[PDB]
Amino acid sequence: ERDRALLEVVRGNAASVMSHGATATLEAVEPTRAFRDLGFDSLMAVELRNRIGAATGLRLAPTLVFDHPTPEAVVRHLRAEL
Amino acid sequence: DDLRYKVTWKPTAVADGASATGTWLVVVPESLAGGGWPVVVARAVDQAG
Amino acid sequence: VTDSEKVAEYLRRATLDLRAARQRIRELESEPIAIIGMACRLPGGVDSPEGLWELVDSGTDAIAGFPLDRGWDVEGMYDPAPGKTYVKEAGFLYDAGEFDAGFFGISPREAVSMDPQQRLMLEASWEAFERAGLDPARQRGTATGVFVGATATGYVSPAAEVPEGAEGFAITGNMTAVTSGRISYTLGLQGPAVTIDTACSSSLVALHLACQSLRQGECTTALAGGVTVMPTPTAFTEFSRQRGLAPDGRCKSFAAAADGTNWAEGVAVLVVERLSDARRNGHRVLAVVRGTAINQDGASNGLSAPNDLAQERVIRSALDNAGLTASDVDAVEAHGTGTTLGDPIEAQALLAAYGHERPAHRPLRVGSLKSNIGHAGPAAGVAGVIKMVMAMRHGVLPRSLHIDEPTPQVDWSAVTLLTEPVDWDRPRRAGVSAFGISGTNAHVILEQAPTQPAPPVPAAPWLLSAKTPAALRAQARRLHTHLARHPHPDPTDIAHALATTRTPHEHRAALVTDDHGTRGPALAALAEGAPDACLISGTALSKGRTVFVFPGQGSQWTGMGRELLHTSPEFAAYIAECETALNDFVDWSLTDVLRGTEGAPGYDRVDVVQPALFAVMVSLARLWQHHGIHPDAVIGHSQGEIAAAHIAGALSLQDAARIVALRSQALLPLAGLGGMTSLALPHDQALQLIQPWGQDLSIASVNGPHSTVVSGTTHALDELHTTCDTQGVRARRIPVDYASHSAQVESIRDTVLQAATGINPQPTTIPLYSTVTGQPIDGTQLDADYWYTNLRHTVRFEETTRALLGSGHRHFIETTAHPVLALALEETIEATGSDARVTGTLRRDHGDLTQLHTALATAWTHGIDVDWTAVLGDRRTPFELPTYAFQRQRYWLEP
Ligand SMILES: *P(=O)(O)OCC(C)(C)[C@@H](O)C(=O)NCCC(=O)NCCS
Repeated sequence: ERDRALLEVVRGNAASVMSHGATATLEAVEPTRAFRDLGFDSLMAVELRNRIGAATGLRLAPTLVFDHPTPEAVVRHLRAEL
Repeated sequence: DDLRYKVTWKPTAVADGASATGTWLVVVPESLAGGGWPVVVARAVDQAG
Repeated sequence: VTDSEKVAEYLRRATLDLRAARQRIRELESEPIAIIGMACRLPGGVDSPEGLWELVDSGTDAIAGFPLDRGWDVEGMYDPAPGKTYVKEAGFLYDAGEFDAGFFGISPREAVSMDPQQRLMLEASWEAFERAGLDPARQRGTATGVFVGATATGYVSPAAEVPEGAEGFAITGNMTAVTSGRISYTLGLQGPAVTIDTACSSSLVALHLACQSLRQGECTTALAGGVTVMPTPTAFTEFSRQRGLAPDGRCKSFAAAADGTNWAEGVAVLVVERLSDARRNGHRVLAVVRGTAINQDGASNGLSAPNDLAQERVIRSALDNAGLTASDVDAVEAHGTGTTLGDPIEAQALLAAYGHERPAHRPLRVGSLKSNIGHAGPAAGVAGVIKMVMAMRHGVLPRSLHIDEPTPQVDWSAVTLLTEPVDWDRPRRAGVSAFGISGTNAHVILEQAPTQPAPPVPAAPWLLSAKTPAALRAQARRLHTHLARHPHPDPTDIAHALATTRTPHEHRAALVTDDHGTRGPALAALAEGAPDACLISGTALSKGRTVFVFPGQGSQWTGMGRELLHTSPEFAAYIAECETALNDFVDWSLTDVLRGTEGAPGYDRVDVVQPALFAVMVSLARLWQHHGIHPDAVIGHSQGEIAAAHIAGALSLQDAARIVALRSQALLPLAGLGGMTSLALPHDQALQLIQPWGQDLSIASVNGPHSTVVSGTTHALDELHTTCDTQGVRARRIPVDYASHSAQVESIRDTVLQAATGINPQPTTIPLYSTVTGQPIDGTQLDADYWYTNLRHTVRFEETTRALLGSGHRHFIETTAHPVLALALEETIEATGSDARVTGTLRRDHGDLTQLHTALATAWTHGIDVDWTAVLGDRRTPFELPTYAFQRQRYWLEP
């Protein structure tokens, strides 16, 4: 159950960062699509880093969006050191 | 002025549209007979599928 | 040899090299460039170049009121003085805020922060590539240039403390250089990405630079384009202080009623390359840019003023660059701004340059696209060239609007305006001018493209794909509408164009039928999403290794491979090779058995069916490989493993034929002693169910988690069948008179060892998975004892399939004449919760090319790469398919 919750948190944070404001793009973050294929840059990469670290209370590297390009890879990485 | 309104006509882009499906029932006044709009729109739905 | 004949050969070599070098010079300076594609979005509902042509030919005036969704205070900013404007209508792209962010990978955050110039330009470039017969996804890594004529119209307003929403992206999203850079970044192009700032001349200058870059070999292809959008109405307010805009907003080009110039938006792009490269690559040439020229005026009466001398000089330079006399061209797409100051100067320049020695019955026909859509701005010249291109294609010059009378400021008494449309010995040529306000005059000359079969493959699949299902439905509807307006297109050409010249996206669908009466309804049912018989749909997998599966018996039916023998020559050749291999170890020919020749044995006999199954399976697998589906693994089932052992390369054709033939011949005496029965239960349940019968019965094969075949003596088999009927278990007796994978085979054990004698096993080229051991097996280990164990020990198909799925394999292609193990494979796949997709090659009473192409299309829809060149052809006639159906969303910045 932990993996599903972590994937949900990552999807929510990625959708919030990906949107300028305010559902269509929430489902656009599937576990297989690479973050770079979603058009993520250094700025949104560090924003996801800060958001995920605040959610999990864990200091992550500043490139945790292309070292693990899929959201599922990010979930695996989070579950590793947690 | 917090309760003032009016109606306007916003221009919009010509939509791509779609194809006419099945049968469409066109009803016309007989006074017009075969003049302008009826024949032309009948043809338009004809080539629209 | 004499001295004369000796020096003659040296002279011949020297003059041949001289001709080669001179031709090199000619193609290195005066090379004709080919317009292989184009794409424009201009005001008036125009979305394609055909939209532009039907707009301009019909004489439609595409000027309407100001947009209301852009936040402008349109009711307040109109005043027919201090900071207002006296025009309430111009050419606008009301869908300029519409952009498919997801398709290009762009985020909504970046998209709204990004300039609509870039947003329009990306889609225009993608459509321009698609309309050229090129797959943009295949352009990645090529030395393709990008030359965009754009300008910083101002969408984020860097001088005004850029908004909080577009924070961080107001450099990347708004630098004019990034307008050209983003095309190459998204498409992966390698040629230079240069944006040009030249006001009302940037796009034609970009075309010039692209031509020079291609002539020097710096690029293979190039994108020459321009874009203009109006985030704010300042362009109307600043130009309203001076009476430069027309009072009503109509650009009365070269007319006596010329009183101003209304601005307009629009994007317009061309995909171009060298004419020789286009001919070599077999791209369709729309037109030929022969020459180009650019210069300045400098000594103009004011900075923002024209100069007839400079315009004449650039026109003459462009003519000389193309090596064409002035009388060669019979049309000009003049700038035609509509200004009182600009029009007489431009008309005088055109009259002095072009019309001075023309015949007395072929005046130069001058027109302007600005009369229809207004002044496009940066994208003016690259839209005018599109207009002239379609004028040459359709052989008719469209009329230029709002010319009540030719303007009296110039002495026309050589050159005439296009008041009404005019129709058209020598190739058609036409000039285009993009004179700018910064003094940078530009001019290009275009020429009509020079004048440029195979048998139709039956049941050619029609392939469609899109990023999302809604986009796929839109693609289907667009294709249906396009095909409706076409007089009897060739279906194989459409199949080739769809398969090769369009990207394979995620959500895919296919139409496989051999009659031109069902494709239309199938396209419709795809459009509204209803199902159809000849329609296939699926979601392609991003990654996954391919498997070939070779079941044992059961996948037989009379006439299998008969149609393929005539229709498919590759299958015929493979069957012939199998027959030649089999002839020495059997007393009949494979072709007679398959074709049902008189006197040949039927499939009832065990010794003839198994070699026939082996040959058919091997030929089908080799046909799959010939079509480009190279397996990453192979798995078998009893005798099928022998066929797998051939495809893996461990066993030669002769050795596999020997093994299968002698094994079946040694299995002949077992006929009538026992048989098999397939019951749907777990392995443990079947095992404990066979306990009372003991050694009489045994687990023949564990096909799946709820499908097991038990073999044994006929009496015990009937007893177990009665017991299952009492217990209500769906037990089915297979049509076989021989109890393989049972103790009875021990009676023939030594003979089996004779069957495999003399073979020469080799290591596997493709990883082969043994169903006996349950994991990969070395190729050299396939010895006689292994084959005896295969005939004797229980098949463990379920375990090896689970292991193979554990190894990342995701596609299971059954190379049978009819699927027999697809049920068990799908049962295992859903049991283990994997996303693997199973497919088969042929089906019962279905073995023609239509079923083969159906299987291939199903495999492609599941995501397996297929070499459609082999299936369809190397090169068919080009076909103009509709571009991608983008699913756009509004993206605009609010204050
Ligand atoms: P992230 O890597 O996407 O962004 C971080 C960065 C702003 C440091 C990066 O975009 C960057 O500047 N990379 C180097 C670019 C460069 O060296 N020259 C371009 C002209 S300054």
